[PDB]
Amino acid sequence: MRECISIHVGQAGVQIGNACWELYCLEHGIQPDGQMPDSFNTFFSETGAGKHVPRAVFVDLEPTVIDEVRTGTYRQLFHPEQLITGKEDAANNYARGHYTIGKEIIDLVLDRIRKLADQCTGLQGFLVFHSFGGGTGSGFTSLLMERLSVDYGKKSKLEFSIYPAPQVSTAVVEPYNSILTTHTTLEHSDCAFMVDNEAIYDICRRNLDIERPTYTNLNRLISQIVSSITASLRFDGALNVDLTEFQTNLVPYPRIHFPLATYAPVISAEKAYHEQLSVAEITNACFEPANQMVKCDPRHGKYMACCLLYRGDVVPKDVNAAIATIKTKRSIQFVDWCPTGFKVGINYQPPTVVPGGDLAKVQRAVCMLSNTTAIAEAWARLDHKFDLMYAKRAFVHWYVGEGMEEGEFSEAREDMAALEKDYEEVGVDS
Amino acid sequence: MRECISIHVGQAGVQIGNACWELYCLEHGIQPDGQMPDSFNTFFSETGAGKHVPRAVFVDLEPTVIDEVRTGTYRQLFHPEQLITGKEDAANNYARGHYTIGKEIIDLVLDRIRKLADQCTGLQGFLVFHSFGGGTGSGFTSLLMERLSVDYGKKSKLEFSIYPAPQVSTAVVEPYNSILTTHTTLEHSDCAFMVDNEAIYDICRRNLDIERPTYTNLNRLISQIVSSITASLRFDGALNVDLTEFQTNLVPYPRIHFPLATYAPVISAEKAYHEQLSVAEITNACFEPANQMVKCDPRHGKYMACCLLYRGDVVPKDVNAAIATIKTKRSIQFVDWCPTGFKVGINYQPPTVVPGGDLAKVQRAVCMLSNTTAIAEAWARLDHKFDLMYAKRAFVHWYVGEGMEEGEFSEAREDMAALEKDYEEVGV
Amino acid sequence: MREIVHIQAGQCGNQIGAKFWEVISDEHGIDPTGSYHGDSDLQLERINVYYNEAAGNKYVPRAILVDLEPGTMDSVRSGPFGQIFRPDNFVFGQSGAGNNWAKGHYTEGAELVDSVLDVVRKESESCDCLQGFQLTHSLGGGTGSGMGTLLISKIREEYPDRIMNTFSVVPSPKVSDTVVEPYNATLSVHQLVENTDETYCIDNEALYDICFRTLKLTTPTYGDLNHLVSATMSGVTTCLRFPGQLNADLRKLAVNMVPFPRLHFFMPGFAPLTSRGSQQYRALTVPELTQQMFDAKNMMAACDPRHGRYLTVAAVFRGRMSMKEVDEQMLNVQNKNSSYFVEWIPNNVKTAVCDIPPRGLKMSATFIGNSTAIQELFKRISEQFTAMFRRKAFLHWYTGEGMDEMEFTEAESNMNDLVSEYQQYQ
Amino acid sequence: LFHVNKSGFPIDSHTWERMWMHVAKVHPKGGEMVGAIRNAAFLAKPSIPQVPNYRLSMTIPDWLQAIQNYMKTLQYNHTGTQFFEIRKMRPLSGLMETAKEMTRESLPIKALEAVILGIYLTNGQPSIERFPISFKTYFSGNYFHHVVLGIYCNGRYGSLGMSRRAELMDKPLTFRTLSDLIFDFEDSYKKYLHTVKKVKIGLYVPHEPHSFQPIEWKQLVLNVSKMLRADIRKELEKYARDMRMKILK
Ligand SMILES: Nc1nc2c(ncn2[C@@H]2O[C@H](COP(=O)(O)CP(=O)(O)OP(=O)(O)O)[C@@H](O)[C@H]2O)c(=O)[nH]1
Ligand SMILES: Nc1nc2c(ncn2[C@@H]2O[C@H](COP(=O)(O)OP(=O)(O)OP(=O)(O)O)[C@@H](O)[C@H]2O)c(=O)[nH]1
Ligand SMILES: Nc1nc2c(ncn2[C@@H]2O[C@H](COP(=O)(O)OP(=O)(O)OP(=O)(O)O)[C@@H](O)[C@H]2O)c(=O)[nH]1
Ligand SMILES: [Mg+2]
Ligand SMILES: [Mg+2]
Ligand SMILES: [Mg+2]
Repeated sequence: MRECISIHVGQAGVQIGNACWELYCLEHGIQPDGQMPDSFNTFFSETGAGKHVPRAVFVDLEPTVIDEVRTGTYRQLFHPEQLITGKEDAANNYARGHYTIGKEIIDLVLDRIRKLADQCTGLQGFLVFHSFGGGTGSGFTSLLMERLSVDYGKKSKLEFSIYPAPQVSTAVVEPYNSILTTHTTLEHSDCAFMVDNEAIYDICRRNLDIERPTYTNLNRLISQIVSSITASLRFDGALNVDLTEFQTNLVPYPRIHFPLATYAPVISAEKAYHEQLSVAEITNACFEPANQMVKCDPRHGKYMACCLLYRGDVVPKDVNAAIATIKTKRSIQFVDWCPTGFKVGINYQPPTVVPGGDLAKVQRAVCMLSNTTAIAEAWARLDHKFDLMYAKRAFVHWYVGEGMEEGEFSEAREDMAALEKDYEEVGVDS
Repeated sequence: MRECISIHVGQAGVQIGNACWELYCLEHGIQPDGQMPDSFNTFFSETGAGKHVPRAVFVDLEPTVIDEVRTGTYRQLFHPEQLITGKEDAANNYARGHYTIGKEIIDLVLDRIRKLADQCTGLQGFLVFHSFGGGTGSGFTSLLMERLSVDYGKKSKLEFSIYPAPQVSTAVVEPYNSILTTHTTLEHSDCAFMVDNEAIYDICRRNLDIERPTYTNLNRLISQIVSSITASLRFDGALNVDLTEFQTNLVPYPRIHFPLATYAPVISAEKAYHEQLSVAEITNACFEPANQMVKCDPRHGKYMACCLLYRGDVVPKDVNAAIATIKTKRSIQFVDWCPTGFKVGINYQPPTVVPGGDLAKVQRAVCMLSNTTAIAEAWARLDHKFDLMYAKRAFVHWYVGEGMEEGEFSEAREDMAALEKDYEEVGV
Repeated sequence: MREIVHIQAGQCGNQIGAKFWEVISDEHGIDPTGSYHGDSDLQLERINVYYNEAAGNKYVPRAILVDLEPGTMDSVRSGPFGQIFRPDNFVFGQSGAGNNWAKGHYTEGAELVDSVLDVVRKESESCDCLQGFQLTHSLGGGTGSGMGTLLISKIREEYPDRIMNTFSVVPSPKVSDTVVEPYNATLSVHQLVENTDETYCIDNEALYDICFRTLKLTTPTYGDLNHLVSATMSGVTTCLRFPGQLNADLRKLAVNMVPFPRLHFFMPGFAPLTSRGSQQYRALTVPELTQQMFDAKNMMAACDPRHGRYLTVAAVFRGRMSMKEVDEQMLNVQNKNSSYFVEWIPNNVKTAVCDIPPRGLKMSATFIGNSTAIQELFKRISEQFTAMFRRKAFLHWYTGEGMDEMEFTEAESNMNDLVSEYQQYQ
Repeated sequence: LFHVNKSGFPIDSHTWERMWMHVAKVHPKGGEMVGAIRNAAFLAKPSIPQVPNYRLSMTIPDWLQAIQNYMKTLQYNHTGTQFFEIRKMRPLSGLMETAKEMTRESLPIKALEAVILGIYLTNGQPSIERFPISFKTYFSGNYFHHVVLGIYCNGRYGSLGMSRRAELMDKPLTFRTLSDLIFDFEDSYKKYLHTVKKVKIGLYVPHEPHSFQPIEWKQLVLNVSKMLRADIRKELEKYARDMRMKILK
């Protein structure tokens, strides 16, 4: 009677979903074939004989990644209809994903959503996973979220995107995709959690002591954060925080709902022995600038509202003590119109570690979400990228060839400028 | 509750820290791997499952000595990140350590000092170990000390430096480095403890009868002194002397804080059989000129304030009789404006002996700290050395080319002139 | 006779009420199964005050439980002493109110409110002489605040001639686990003033201070705080269940404490609170209790009584004591601290002695002080409100449920009015 | 006190009428010239000063002079109404946007936005390096404050800025030491019988325009009046050495 359904679009979304469903199957004891050897009800449906079906919809205009999942070790987990595939990729083109190649598939996915949301009694929202840089993760997510917003007006949708990094990048037309997706991510979703690859690369290089990390480690970290978010819905603790509660706690004004996530303690199995990892230590580890998963310095901003989802062996007195020492510090600057800025939540289930991965089996962990004003830097850089390319009209002919109109490029830019201006004008004193 | 964090900088600092931490591990029973088979709280932190981590920060701009610690017999003790390294040393150059190579590493160490200080419920102070001759142990310690003074304005910092000797030396630009380091060690410190290598070599040649000593013996003796200073925080005794009580009774004026340590009885394992080692004898031995660990002549100067930290089998009556006998001696010349200048502390913990060391299993020991005026001469000689080189501007092009300016030499020298004038002013 | 209906709303209220029922049942000698294995006939004489007899000779609490999320019903029923309640008295919703006053009072609570009135009506029309109601809730929230306010308004509209006793846990500045507390607190206490006869402002900060300082507990969980609150609760209404030399029902306390109609917000206390180590270094006599009650470090509301005179004080003693002792002690307490009492009240202390003490004690006492310092506890909240409402922060979530902006100004205006009325008598 | 435009552009009705009421009140004659300029059918179009461009041949002291004459040409504001709202704690990039739009519009300028303009102009030269200076001073039973922009090109200290007075806002690169510069400012301040009380010095500004580093103003602060000038000079020279070696952080 408390549920949310997951949609994974594009290569990045599907590949993160792989790690996510590995983690969820591990936490509740579900075998890879879906057979258990009532907390699973949030993410799994029981269909007689103990078969567990995830509430997932895997979608990709290109069939190679979905085929990789179909042939992988979880072929028996999902039922086959959920894994939807196109014929040819969007090819890093927003206009192919949204207009040309998205039309032929969108109905075939929407009805599937209409099926899944008709099986559950109480539904809390959606967990959409995508990437900004791609042509699928931008255009197809735009189409899907528009359709859902006109369909289900009052169901929260949580995007978990992957924003492009400042320097590290793997495509030439990323700014054009991200600026075009800024319109859908605003005004349709309810809480978008930006993430970068460069920040997690630094975290794996420094904390975990891995010189050559690949995408699997990043996917595992993001899966840990999402499993921490959707933890009060599955287990029980001293304080419980569902979706709408932390939505009311975080979002001050309707148009600024872009928190940046954090996690702690991320440590290798070797350094664990020399560490105590008390509540105060992990609570202080969340606020240092060397742990943010967006390549931006939080010291050049202020925190509007914060949310500290604890889990494991924690008690509220320690949390109050740690929050007190945080409030004493002058480096951590809060905003004057938010005299109380912490939404605490404690859970009894400790973190789970995947066997193939590299993370210490710690006894308590905290997930920190912050609606800080430092996020604008992560946007501002990207605008400059757009400004450098659109001045020469470079690559625009590819987009206008697929039916897209040119004025939308300037409309998206002015929308993004308005978003940055609104995000900056709050946070001023008094 | 009573905690200090020690910082070791440069080759000399790290190599003395090796001996210090071996000594503390032997003192409190901790094995080399950290597993004990509540006095440890001053230096160690328990981390669950009975594993004790030191409160230490080893620093160096060259990974050659810290690498030996990392691959040495104490690899499992220190936290792996506490040991901080660079890529290229300061190269006996002050400016390379304070300006060019030091600025790329200072943040990584200040973050860890902050992380360690957060784990302390009540912090007493710091313990910085370095050497004046080096370029790392002058420039980097200057940078770190400035930053710590800005950050932790209240805690007291106790230096333990290895001052250059009059005759024996292992570097050609020691006077420049020392004169540059003196500004930071005078402005930001609280009690700078000077040491010579020639004095300790002579001590081992005479008392211990070791004809061919090396740096291990020197570091072991210095470590024994440091263990004697911080004994009152860890153990209990009749008269306890913490760091702030220690600093008072020794610093009469804000700038006169350069005492010089001593220790007794230092003897071979075989010579102890014939020697009585009563309290009166060790007290008299502490005041002789042949046991000072600075190559200096105390007979040509007056003791302003003194402090005798005893430990082992002692009771206050013998201490009082010994001090009375000392005060009536004519060679022991005290200053008029200090009618009493003997601070006394006692502990019930006798000294420990390392298994591989050449020292006797004594039953009672005393650490003798003195704020005498003779140490001016120990500085004066070094100033003479400076005057011989700076006249020709020899070796100055390295310093100016690394980033530093030229007036710093002149102003450091004038500051030493002022310091010597101040030391000569008192005791008139 | 003089039976009491008990209601519980929200997680905090439900947990405190569960502990209260454990304490009460242990006091009366009731099996967890609901059967009776007592020893003294005084336990069974006034069992009807809180319990209903049921066939097979078992006793069911006269309790109703409500929440908008069904998890707390599961936790309460699964926990100890969870089977005594009647299942049909449980009332649950689809999902919680997040933390939204307008959601638990206008949109999502208005649909469930009819069931709670219906079960309350059935419980109240199945008795002969009803004294009043008792609710537990928290001001800083959406369910316990909004639903509780709606419930008391409806019940008072339906029973003008009864009394209410809301044991509300106010929000404190230091320990804070929610971002929109001031809005909810102001919106609720706007309606508690006019629709309630007594309100006992408990606070979590003062409770934690009691655990660390007096009890000397290493790890105080919510169980300990709920146990202290339950002890106060059982103390307040003991005279309705046991005989005493000088007894006082709820209405006597109401007409003694309250000089003027708006001033009914109390601050409780309890003694003897003693640590485990310091059991043997005390005499356990009336002087010790009287000194411990008036200690400023023993009030359960995080306020300093030294910054305000006591308008009126009560002390419901519990045990076998002499009465001359109590009178002389609570006379010289007033004379010694005359500067901390009101000049225009000749006597500020109403005592009451009951013979039967708590189970694990020889004697005890419950302090109920109507102090004028309580304005501070509200003043801070008002400040926080003005910090947020100046910029309309987090406000669209409340306007989205059909709640206008002028309600906030109305509640704040009334809040200042009440604080001024309390400050007027200093 | 002078009020600040905050409606972006154009100027809203409220600030418009407020400024006109202010100028009507303070001007002793008042309504005559005010109404004449309001109801003037035709007025001379002001010219647009052209932003100078850096050239390698011409020397750097002449560059600072050139920026100074352009700033002088921009008709220092004494209308008593700020036109471009500035925040001290705001990240630098916002201030660069403010500077470039201000150059585009070319309206009257006060001291704070003058030094921001100086930073914007001089941002293109790594050899040049600049920082802020502030004074809190006392005169006629009231405290006042002033801000200027110091420069340390070619191992020499110079100053730029703005003021209603003449010699308090411009000095050349002719100072060996920062102490000589600040004491010259103190003497010029004494020339108006105004007593300096406190002096504040910040940091070298980064040369990257699109960055979020805020501007520091209070890294060094002294009470100049109480203390004798020798200690002030010594502390200031220590601080200048600490700055030019980039040690301070
Ligand atoms: N003595 C106790 N205090 C509690 C307990 N639970 C919460 N509190 C306090 O209650 C405060 C908020 O109360 P609630 O979370 O119950 C608000 P409520 O659940 O009634 O509305 P919803 O969130 O819509 O469910 C919280 O900050 C805690 O400090 C408890 O079990 N015992
Ligand atoms: N964290 C993470 N990021 C990924 C992963 N795979 C791709 N990305 C990011 O995705 C961005 C490129 O967009 P894609 O998601 O690959 O585009 P797409 O969704 O496949 O859509 P098409 O281009 O039409 O195929 C790159 O900048 C990567 O940073 C992954 O496995 N993990
Ligand atoms: N007593 C003692 N002195 C030492 C020891 N190691 C080095 N020294 C002294 O240190 C002085 C020079 O300083 P160094 O430590 O070698 O130089 P540094 O501090 O490492 O700085 P760099 O030259 O840049 O590496 C020499 O004169 C030695 O006498 C030691 O283990 N014990
Ligand atoms: Mg693809
Ligand atoms: Mg070296
Ligand atoms: Mg709840």
